[PDB]
Amino acid sequence: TSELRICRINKESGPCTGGEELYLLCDKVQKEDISVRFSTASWEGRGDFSQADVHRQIAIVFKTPPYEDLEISEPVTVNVQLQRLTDGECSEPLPFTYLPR
Amino acid sequence: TSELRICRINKESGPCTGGEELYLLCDKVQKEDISVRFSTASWEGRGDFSQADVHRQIAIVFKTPPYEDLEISEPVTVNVQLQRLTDGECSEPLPFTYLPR
Repeated sequence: TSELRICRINKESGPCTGGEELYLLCDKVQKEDISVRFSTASWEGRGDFSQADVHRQIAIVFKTPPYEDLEISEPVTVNVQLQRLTDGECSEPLPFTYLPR
Repeated sequence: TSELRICRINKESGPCTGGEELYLLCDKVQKEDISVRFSTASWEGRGDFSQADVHRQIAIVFKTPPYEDLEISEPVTVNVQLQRLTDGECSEPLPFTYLPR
């Protein structure tokens, strides 16, 4: 089906032990009629999650802005947050650290 | 504001050069009245993106299932896809590779 589409899995590697919590982004699905399946030609495994683990989210794709100082010899972790244009009200900050060249 | 909340940034590091495309997950926002802001006490930068870069998405949080063989000496990349319970129709596969212990 084309209706079901996974956009991505936050991580692409993990221990063969499993039990590792991850998240995947995808298109519309029904939390009551959906499941995740790991598999190979002769093996199949299922992701462990409930309906409460299926969240409606907004995703913003953007290119980072160059940092003020391009000659930094050490990492600089700055703030990143959403900000409304109209009233300029920001969200809580989330860290992102710029790396030297 | 508590209305605006970022759940996460796919990456937490990048070159100070900027221009690096990333994506961030967050709660409800208005694509016409929203913006991303990078900053420090005395500096501010803006994420580069348009309305077409704000997507409504579903995110599923789940724990990976242990792989069949826990004694693998080399990485095994298997398939991962959504599958409907009712009609068992799967989505295209996305790779995920199990790592040895």
